[PDB]
Amino acid sequence: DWEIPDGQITVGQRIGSGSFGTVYKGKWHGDVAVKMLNVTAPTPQQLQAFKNEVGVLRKTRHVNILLFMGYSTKPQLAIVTQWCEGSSLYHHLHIIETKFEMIKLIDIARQTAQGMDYLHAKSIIHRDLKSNNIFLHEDLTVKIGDFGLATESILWMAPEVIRMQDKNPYSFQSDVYAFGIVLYELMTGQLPYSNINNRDQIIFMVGRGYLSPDLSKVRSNCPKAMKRLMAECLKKKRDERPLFPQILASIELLARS
Amino acid sequence: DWEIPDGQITVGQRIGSGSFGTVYKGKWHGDVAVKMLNVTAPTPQQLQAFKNEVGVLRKTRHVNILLFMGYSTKPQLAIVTQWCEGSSLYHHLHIIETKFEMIKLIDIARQTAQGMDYLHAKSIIHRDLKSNNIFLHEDLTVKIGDFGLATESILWMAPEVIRMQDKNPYSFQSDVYAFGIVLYELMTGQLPYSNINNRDQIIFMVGRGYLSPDLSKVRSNCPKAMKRLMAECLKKKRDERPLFPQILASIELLARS
Ligand SMILES: OCCn1cc(-c2ccc3c(c2)CC/C3=N\O)c(-c2ccncc2)n1
Ligand SMILES: OCCn1cc(-c2ccc3c(c2)CC/C3=N\O)c(-c2ccncc2)n1
Ligand SMILES: [Cl-]
Repeated sequence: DWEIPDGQITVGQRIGSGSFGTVYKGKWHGDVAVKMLNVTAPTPQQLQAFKNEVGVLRKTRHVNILLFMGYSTKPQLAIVTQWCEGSSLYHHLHIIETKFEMIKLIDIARQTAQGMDYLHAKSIIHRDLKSNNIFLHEDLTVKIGDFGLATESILWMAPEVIRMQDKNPYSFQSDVYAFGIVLYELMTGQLPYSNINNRDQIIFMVGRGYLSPDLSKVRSNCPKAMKRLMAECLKKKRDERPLFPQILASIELLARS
Repeated sequence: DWEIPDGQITVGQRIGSGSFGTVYKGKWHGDVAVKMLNVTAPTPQQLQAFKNEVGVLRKTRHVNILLFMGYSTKPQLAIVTQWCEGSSLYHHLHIIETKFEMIKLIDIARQTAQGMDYLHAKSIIHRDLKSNNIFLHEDLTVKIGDFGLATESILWMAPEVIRMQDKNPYSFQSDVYAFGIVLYELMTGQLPYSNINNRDQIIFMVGRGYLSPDLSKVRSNCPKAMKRLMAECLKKKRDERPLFPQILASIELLARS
């Protein structure tokens, strides 16, 4: 059992926000990230969202999934994980403009695919894969986190997820789409749709297939096979998109170069 | 459930000989380490050993503990952990004589201690802590492995363990003593009793109180507080040995210098 008795966890600095709560740097047998819900009266919807996340996290054990360490129910609801020093991929690529070399980029892509595979093989769909939830531990190791919207943001959401025509538009291919946006971030160093200033228009056009990411913006030393892989993972039609084994095989084969 | 379904684990080249099994490099959602029972049919004592080890590992979720990924029963009894890219601490210190700076040595000491502290707070006694079950990984991160003898190699063995003339000869302090030997290795670059070439005699003389590690052999840049800490962790009477929270407090303090 993974309940952590109160009084053990030391909450320090507020780092930011997560899915269903607030992120703090903490102390519990060392540094730990803590996502905590600042709420005196935890509504039953909240409990559920919490129960589910914990439930999913217990089922994960892999270097590329942010290591779940336990949970707390008092004084508030909390999830505890390993601390990753470094920052999110979003932070590296778009805030402090870190310039990685291509080999490092592909490695980030491989690792990111490595963990997504694990997740799916364990019949888990993330539903919220983006460069913010990918944490770059010691600037070497990839850690996918935030399994709040998980089940067993606009730019990374596939067209079918935007339309919400189906009952449940999420699938393994929806995460694949998201991951392809990550490859786009990796290889362009940029955010898609940067020449559009209007969120609504983006949402509407992606949903209708009018809009798609401009792959001509990749670095000149991005392998052709990697642009191809991007475009497979980015296909507007769900069933035309690769699954992670194929994606992995692809990147690993691309790697020798 | 952590039972890996038959087939998925691919075993590669043999790495060395672990505890109650053999260790191979592997593949199962990325590189992994595999410890497998290199036998055909298991004696029912070999079998509950495996059970127990899996029972301890599935209670470990911490960055300084080698990450359990799963177990298999078919083909054979096997344990899957994360693969660590570096090597054993042992290997660095006494084979390739890696020249770490003090800061890094102290860091390794803290991490190792951080891990040992995690265990003991969950009532786990390792019983085989040596620099060979300390795997470095991206050379910054420490991973304590091999829970073959874990419950709830003589150079790291406390004198009361050597004698086997008590209740439970093993204790938190038996572990603390073994950790003291690791500090020694960090601070000397070498094993204790290196000028003695007979295993039986060392057993006899540590058991009797005739032999103890020579602390004059430490670095000149080794802080007095580490030497002093080492000598408390190495005290023959176990009730005079600090526990890990104190050990941590000591190291974090002298690390602020
Ligand atoms: O990206 C915005 C800033 N930021 C958010 C987090 C974060 C996000 C989600 C979750 C946790 C931490 C912990 C548990 C969790 N979800 O369950 C982190 C972080 C993650 C790992 N180590 C250090 C910091 N940084
Ligand atoms: O020290 C002897 C050489 N050596 C032994 C192991 C090892 C030892 C025990 C166990 C595992 C691997 C996996 C399962 C286990 N115990 O349950 C390793 C190793 C560990 C992690 N990554 C790479 C290599 N090197
Ligand atoms: Cl790690």
